[PDB]
Amino acid sequence: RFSPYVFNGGTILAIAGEDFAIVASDTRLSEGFSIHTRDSPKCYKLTDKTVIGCSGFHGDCLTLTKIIEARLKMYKHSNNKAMTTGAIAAMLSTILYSRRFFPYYVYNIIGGLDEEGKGAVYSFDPVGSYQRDSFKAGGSASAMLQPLLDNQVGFKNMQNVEHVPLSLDRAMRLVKDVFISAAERDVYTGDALRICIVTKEGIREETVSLRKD
Amino acid sequence: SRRYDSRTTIFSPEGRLYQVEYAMEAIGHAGTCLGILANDGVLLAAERRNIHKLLDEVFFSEKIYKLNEDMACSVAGITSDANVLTNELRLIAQRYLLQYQEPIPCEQLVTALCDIKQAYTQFGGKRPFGVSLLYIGWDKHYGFQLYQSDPSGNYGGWKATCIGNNSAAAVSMLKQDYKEGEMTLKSALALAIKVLNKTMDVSKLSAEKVEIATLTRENGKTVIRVLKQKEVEQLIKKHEEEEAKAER
Amino acid sequence: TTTLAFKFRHGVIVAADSRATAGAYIASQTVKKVIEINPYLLGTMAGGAADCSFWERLLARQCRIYELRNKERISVAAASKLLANMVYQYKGMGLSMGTMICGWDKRGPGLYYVDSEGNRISGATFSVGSGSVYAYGVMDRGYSYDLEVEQAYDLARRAIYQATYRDAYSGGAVNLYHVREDGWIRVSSDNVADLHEKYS
Amino acid sequence: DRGVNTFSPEGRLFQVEYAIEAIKLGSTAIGIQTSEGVCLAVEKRITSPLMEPSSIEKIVEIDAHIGCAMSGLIADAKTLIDKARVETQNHWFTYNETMTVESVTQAVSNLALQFGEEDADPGAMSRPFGVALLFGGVDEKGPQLFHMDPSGTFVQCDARAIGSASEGAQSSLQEVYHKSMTLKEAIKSSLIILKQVMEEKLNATNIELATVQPGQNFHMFTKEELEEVIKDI
Amino acid sequence: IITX
Amino acid sequence: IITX
Amino acid sequence: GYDLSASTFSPDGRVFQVEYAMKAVENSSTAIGIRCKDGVVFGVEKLVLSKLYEEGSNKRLFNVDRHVGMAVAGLLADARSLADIAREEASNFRSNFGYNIPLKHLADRVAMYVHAYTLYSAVRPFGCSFMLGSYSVNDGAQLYMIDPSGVSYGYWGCAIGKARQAAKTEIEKLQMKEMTCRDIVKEVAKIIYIVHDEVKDKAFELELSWVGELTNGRHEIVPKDIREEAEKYAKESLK
Amino acid sequence: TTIMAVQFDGGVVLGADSRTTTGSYIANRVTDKLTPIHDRIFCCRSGSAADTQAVADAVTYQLGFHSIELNEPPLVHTAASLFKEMCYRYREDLMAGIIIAGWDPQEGGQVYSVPMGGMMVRQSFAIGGSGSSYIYGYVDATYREGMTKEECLQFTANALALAMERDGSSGGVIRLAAIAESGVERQVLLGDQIPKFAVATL
Amino acid sequence: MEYLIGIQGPDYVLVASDRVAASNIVQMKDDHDKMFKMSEKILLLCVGEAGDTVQFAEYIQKNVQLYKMRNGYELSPTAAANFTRRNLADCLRSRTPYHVNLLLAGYDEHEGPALYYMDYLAALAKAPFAAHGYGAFLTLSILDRYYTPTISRERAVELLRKCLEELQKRFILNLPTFSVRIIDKNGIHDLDNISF
Amino acid sequence: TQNPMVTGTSVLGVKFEGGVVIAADMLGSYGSLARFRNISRIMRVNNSTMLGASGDYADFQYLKQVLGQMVIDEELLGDGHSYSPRAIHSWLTRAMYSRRSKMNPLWNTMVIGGYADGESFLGYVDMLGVAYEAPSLATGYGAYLAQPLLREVLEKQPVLSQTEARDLVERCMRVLYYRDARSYNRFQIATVTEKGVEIEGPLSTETNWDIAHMIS
Amino acid sequence: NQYDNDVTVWSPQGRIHQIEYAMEAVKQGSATVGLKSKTHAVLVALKRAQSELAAHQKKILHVDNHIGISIAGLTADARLLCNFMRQECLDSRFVFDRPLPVSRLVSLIGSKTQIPTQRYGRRPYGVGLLIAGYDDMGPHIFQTCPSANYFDCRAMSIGARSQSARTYLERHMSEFMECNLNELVKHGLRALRETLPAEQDLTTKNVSIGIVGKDLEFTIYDDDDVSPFLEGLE
Ligand SMILES: [Cl-]
Ligand SMILES: [Cl-]
Ligand SMILES: [Cl-]
Ligand SMILES: [Cl-]
Ligand SMILES: [Cl-]
Ligand SMILES: [Cl-]
Ligand SMILES: [Cl-]
Ligand SMILES: [Cl-]
Ligand SMILES: [Cl-]
Ligand SMILES: [Cl-]
Ligand SMILES: [Cl-]
Ligand SMILES: [Cl-]
Ligand SMILES: [Cl-]
Ligand SMILES: [Cl-]
Ligand SMILES: [Cl-]
Ligand SMILES: [Cl-]
Ligand SMILES: [Cl-]
Ligand SMILES: [Cl-]
Ligand SMILES: [Cl-]
Ligand SMILES: [K+]
Ligand SMILES: [K+]
Ligand SMILES: [Mg+2]
Ligand SMILES: [Mg+2]
Ligand SMILES: [Mg+2]
Ligand SMILES: [Mg+2]
Repeated sequence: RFSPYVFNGGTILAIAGEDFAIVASDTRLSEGFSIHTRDSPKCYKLTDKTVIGCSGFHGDCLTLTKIIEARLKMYKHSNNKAMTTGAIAAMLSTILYSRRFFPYYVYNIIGGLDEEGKGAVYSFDPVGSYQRDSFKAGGSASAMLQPLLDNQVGFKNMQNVEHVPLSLDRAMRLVKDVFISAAERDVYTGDALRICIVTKEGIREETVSLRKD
Repeated sequence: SRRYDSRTTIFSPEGRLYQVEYAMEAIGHAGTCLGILANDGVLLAAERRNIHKLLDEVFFSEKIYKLNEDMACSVAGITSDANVLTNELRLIAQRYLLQYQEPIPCEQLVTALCDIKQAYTQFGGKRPFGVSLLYIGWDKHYGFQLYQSDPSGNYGGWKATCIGNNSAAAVSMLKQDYKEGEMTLKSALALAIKVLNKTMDVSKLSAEKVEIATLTRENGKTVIRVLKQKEVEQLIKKHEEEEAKAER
Repeated sequence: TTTLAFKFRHGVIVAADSRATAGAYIASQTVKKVIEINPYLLGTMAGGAADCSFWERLLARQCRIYELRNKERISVAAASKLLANMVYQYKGMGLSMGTMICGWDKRGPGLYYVDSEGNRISGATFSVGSGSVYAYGVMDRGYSYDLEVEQAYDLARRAIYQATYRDAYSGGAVNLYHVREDGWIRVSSDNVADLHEKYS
Repeated sequence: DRGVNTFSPEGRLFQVEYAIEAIKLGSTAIGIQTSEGVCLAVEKRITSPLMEPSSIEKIVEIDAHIGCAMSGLIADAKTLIDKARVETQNHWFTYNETMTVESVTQAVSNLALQFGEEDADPGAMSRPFGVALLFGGVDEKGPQLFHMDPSGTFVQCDARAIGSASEGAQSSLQEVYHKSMTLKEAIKSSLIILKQVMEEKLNATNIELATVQPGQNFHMFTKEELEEVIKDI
Repeated sequence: IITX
Repeated sequence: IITX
Repeated sequence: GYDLSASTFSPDGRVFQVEYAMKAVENSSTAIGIRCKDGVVFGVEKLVLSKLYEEGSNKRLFNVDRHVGMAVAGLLADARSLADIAREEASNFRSNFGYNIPLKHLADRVAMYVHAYTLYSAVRPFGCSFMLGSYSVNDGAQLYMIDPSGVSYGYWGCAIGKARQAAKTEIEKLQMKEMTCRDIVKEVAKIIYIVHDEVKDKAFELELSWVGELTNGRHEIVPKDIREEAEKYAKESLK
Repeated sequence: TTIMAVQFDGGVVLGADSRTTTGSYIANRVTDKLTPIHDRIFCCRSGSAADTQAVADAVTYQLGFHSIELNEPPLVHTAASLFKEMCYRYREDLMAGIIIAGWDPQEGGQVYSVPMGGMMVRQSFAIGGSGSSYIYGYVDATYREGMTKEECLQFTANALALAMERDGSSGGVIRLAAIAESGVERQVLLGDQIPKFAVATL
Repeated sequence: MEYLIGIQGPDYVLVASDRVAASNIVQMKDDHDKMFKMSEKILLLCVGEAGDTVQFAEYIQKNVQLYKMRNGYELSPTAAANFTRRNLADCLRSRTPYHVNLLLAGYDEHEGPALYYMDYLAALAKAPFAAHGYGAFLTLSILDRYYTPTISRERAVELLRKCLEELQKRFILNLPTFSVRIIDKNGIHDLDNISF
Repeated sequence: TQNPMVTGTSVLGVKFEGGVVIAADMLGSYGSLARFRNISRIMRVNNSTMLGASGDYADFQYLKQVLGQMVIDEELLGDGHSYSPRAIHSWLTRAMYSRRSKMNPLWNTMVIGGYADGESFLGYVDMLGVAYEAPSLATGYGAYLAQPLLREVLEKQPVLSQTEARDLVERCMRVLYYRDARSYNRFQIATVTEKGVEIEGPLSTETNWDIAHMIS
Repeated sequence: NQYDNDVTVWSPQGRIHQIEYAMEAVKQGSATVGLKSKTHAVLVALKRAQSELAAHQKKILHVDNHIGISIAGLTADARLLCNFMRQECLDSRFVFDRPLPVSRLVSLIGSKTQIPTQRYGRRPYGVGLLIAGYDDMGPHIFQTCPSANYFDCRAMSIGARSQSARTYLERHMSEFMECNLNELVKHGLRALRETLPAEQDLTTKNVSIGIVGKDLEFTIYDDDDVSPFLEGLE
């Protein structure tokens, strides 16, 4: 038994704001007990309005993102407009299901703006189950990240707190904290955090150092 | 290649299918072949074209074919085409028997073949088969039956009919002499010879010149027999004895 | 997952929990398990999430083409059969789908259960999913054809609630729908935490 | 006798040019695009009072936001319409959005020159389609009308007639049309023009009208709604 | 992957 | 099977 | 009408469709190949049909393997397609047998491909003739020529196109067996200028390639500076 | 099986044992594992008898047709390549360990190994088959650069005799062949002609 | 798990089948019908794997109806039974076998009443009575004990009721209700459900 | 390949200022047997790109055949476009992935080294289509033994000179000879710069065995 | 006559009439101009409007970021070929992660379009293309034909009355290599304007422009977006 899969690690995260989206990932690429490289981000630019995060089996991450790139140009050629964030998510669902009986071993989170200019996150399973979310963690350390987000962004289990809108600064401070906390415990998550911020002005990039052990 | 395609499966400007019509001319020149339905059976009587002195006589007939346990046919037209079609008729009959474990009803066998013939007129760019058939048989739905099919893919049920040389003349004679619901196999045999004696007007009628097959029922089982020459000579004798009576 | 539906005098009630899991990990508490096939037909989702979404979205595609070709609403019987025939070709390949097709057509209120094993059956009441056994218990004890509308909404909602209590793999919120003669409506979304407050 | 893909000395495919001549044998159909929607009007051409008028269908729904009016050999139109329907539903399935009018027309038009007699499947198209089509609908670019003919050429049109009396009707359309014209005016205009060019006296049974508007789905006019519009005309 |  |  | 299909002989035993394809070649401008002591040189009279075309457009000299050059005349799209066939044959040869295709074998293979289009109503013959040239230390210099019928022969000197005969009588004056490639380029250029009808069709580009000892068995374009010296030599030789 | 080939200046020497086994029954004690592919190109066969015979018949056909087409003797490197192509392409369906050796006018005497898996590599000398394990040391210590033909024959017969002594799966007679410009010389070393080395009794 | 039973008298065939559709530990339907009308005088009772049972039965059904339409008269029960067998057997070593067990009951103007038994392997056997499912294990000996070829239909309904009572008493499954139908010269008649 | 046969061990690669160096021993192992002791596991692809392969040697020879023919095909056009190292790396990813996805992988792990347009390229591809770039690479046992030394140097000093990169590679090849039971002390070094691709060898490392007398 | 219905029938003068006839399809299309400088490749096209109320036929198509095309001839054949070109470009990016070189794409067109010229019952493509591209070898203008031949051009025009545009382009081609973008488009527009009847002028309703270069992905200007380029034809 040759196995066509191997786990290469990676943690991804997206947050939807009122007028922004964040997509964040660590930069470590692993195999077994080893590090392949410390500088392999998992975020990919799709359009001026849409970014995708991918982790899992790296062979599939590469193949799937190249397929998505080709499908975006084909769409643009047939229809004379860029694919919307929502249309990309709907398409990705069908691409993932096309391999239902030999899946892309990939966890995908799309972050971008929708047609009204608002933050949009869509999260996927490997065979294309998806929905829209306010925020979502995925990949290696998702079980470490998600609960704190449920608590701090969703205001869950909290009494007597005003459910205020999520500012970019606070969203940003959260993204850094959950990854730093994940880096303490998940052996796959480390090296550096890469953050993409999608706004009407475009896509900008912050990077924060994580533990190298 | 368009230059060389004779275009066998297209309409003419009057809505006609010339290859079908031209095939029907071939059949008109072939050996005369009549079929007669009776109360106790069915018969085929046909002109032999294999009549040269030096022929060997090896099969039990020339133009009569057994199709299955309950059916036979006879043919008029291109012999080789008729062999392809009768071999296909046998195959259809066995496919039905395999599937339902009962014999194919007579009309269902005819229809099945006629759909093949029809196809050759509508697609494939091939010449149609140059054959008309008379089918005789028995089944538990309609009993004794006689069918006629031709190259167009068309067919009909008949109480008496004729195909090949001098058909029109033959069907006129049958029109007058045939008694609907009152015929026996013995009176239908007599009529068969009466018709062949007129329609083989080139020249004098002989046993070596015709083939007769009868299909009857004996003890819940279908018997299909080719009459021997001794019997055919005795029937011709009786017809020539009968024309002695015809004035006084 | 727990889902249920039932026919009664005033149409068909359809309810579901909202939980999704990957093993024991709770993946979502906000999944829409009732799918809007057209304005007079709902489909419900239990089993593999991708499998249900995909095949029911394909059912919807097919029902719409039908309507454009035939110039009329597809029947509940025909829609459920399109789904059955689609999935049948895939038996033993690992699809996991348990669905109810709920509508109102020329034969009145309609309700079919259809699944990846090949079952397609019509009936008065159904529950489907890991929690279904818990929902059958309460649903069966409260059901009647002559339920008043608000009583029927309370039964559906309680049956799902009780399933969420016993079954680890059901929870989130109960989402409730009503197929009436002039189309379906969305009647309520209640978080299970808020329902617990209420039922004691 | 020559193959179906033979070019004439003037650089046209004989079969396509002949297929364009078959369009002139069809009934007149009119499409007008306004800022408030597009309308489609078509002469039914009733040949006998025994024929049921509603069983003539020359305007059809493609999707909720797209109608199609046709002229020529109508039987040829069916596979084109079905392709448009299937395409919009595939687009919806895959992308969770409405397909644009332009994109639908483009998809249908890619069928156009796919005939021939030795490249393809055991019996694919032997000849072109003897049909012209007006796709009228609404998408994010606003209300929109496109014309397509048997060549596979398609193009947006502010107004367009097709069929037997289309020269004539097109002349009247250049006269009456303006960019700031309302939908109700465009409706009246196209019936006025159909009245001129029809062999028969126009009434509420021997025409069809349909509209598509930003607000509202594809809508075939009823007998009663046609009678209301016919009063001024 | 995920189940309902 | 048979080898060399 | 006995001349419409390559699957039809005329009553005199000819295949006119192949003959008509050859006429397309003989309408084309002239290409020449000369085998010499240490390689093969090709030259083409490349007619310039517009000043708007780039210097190098419509090449009629091709590399079909690293060691093999192809020189064409006739319908250019047919010739390019034949160049692709040749390329694939050489490629497949190396994959199967693990060494560079011998020229004669490549010529014979492509020729049978050309020949196959001379038998059937289903396809037409190629409207092109081409030369194949190579050099190696083991096999020496070799020059072959294939025509639309699919006939292949080896040559010391060869010409194809409309001034074929005029070219041949100039080539015959060279003692090419004792000459090097560096000398022959100038003589190829010279011949092209002789047979060019400067009144009938005005402006032409000279296209030159070689394969020999000096290129180490690689088929290559003649360098620009050498081409221009050959052009000048040919021009002033004409006087 | 044990097989071996050695290059010398002008030609090659090939050798094999003569044992074919099923389990531990000897189906043929005098097998001929050195098969001619052309006038001056041989293969030595190890592994599956059915596989190596079928493959060798197929290459013989391919090469013979090639050689008539070109009208020249075939290259040894071309024979090796054809073996390589078939053994690599069908590696999951074949059990074949091949040595191709011969002479051509272009490169002289050559030895190529195509082991299981279907790689190809040229070598001064090659050994293969089950028994080859027992002679790596010996041939590593004995091989000299510049051996004459007679020395290559002696070296080959020694090595095979040693392998045959120890490998249950090798045995019988030693078959040798020498291939040079002048042709092919075959022989059998049997019985007392096989080189002898004492069992080391106390 | 599913119960079918057939009893053939001199001029009729009486058939019955349980009305449960089960899934895991629950009954999902209590008014399930396992009988398919092929023609005016033929029922096909079908049980087995989900999907396969309806897909198989309905395919036979449509083909038997198509034969009526092509020919103007119906297949005999025997011919329909052999048609059904041919299909099952042809599919048995295919990519698409059908895991179904069947009875075919019918009346023919000339041969009289007939009952046919078929398992998923496509062995076909004619029988005076027969049953399918685990319940058959408890009920076939009751039929052997009391059946005679002359049995009247009143008494066949009684014999059937003894079998169904035995399932109430002794069978571990909850099969509370049964479809009952009978076929004779005048076609297919619905009798009252037998319930507990 | 379901079951590899003759196999090669680690390939090392490291970027330096103006180029890339890669190293690989010259051994084809057949299980534990050191069977073919003079094989190159490095390929000059074109003037700017070289390739080194671990894993099944017959699969490497197939990739050499295919890739060599692609470069010839392209050179024939004489059009001024060449495959960059990055493009060769992309092609290789696709081919490996594609063979993986048919359940019939090419059983290799590879290191592409290159120099083009002033930039050093170093990239990894495995049999599953896992691919990335990095300043140093090491396949097989080199991942465990060589890469820790490489990355420790590269952190203290990211930009190495050519001779610094060469000495570091020799040190790593020593360690592998000491600790990988499938290694061999006969290797090649291949370097790509502005000037093209040089392959040096056969090379050997010095070894120390003083520790043999440090047991009592 | 007997030599002009089949693309497989050589005439007795060594011509193929079906190919020549296919070329007429492009001669009767509306005019388009292609030209280049050191840094940019421009396409300029006249859009034929069927009626006064019709939009105006699209004549310029995006192929990839680095390639766009102008069409003349049968629209349906233009799309089929454009789709072929799009696919070859995607394949090249999928496999090699870099743009398909323009000369290589053009070779593929030639190879592809030649095939049906040699097989019975097939036909030439009834379309000619001007191809604008930018790659490692700079800007390119290519021209493709129904005959499957293709040309590497300094500039070119095809379609009706294109001989006038060709003559203008010859007159000024020595200026092109050193032109800024604005000048280069100005030149393209002037050439196109020669093809028009003396009455008629270039307008925003009838001109389409396509531009690719060193700093610029292939971009199409229509309707109000051409206004800047038309103003200052001074
Ligand atoms: Cl029989
Ligand atoms: Cl029979
Ligand atoms: Cl919810
Ligand atoms: Cl449908
Ligand atoms: Cl049901
Ligand atoms: Cl579930
Ligand atoms: Cl029109
Ligand atoms: Cl010539
Ligand atoms: Cl052997
Ligand atoms: Cl071996
Ligand atoms: Cl081996
Ligand atoms: Cl062995
Ligand atoms: Cl032995
Ligand atoms: Cl070695
Ligand atoms: Cl190399
Ligand atoms: Cl045009
Ligand atoms: Cl056109
Ligand atoms: Cl041309
Ligand atoms: Cl032109
Ligand atoms: K960590
Ligand atoms: K031994
Ligand atoms: Mg660590
Ligand atoms: Mg729970
Ligand atoms: Mg084997
Ligand atoms: Mg199955």
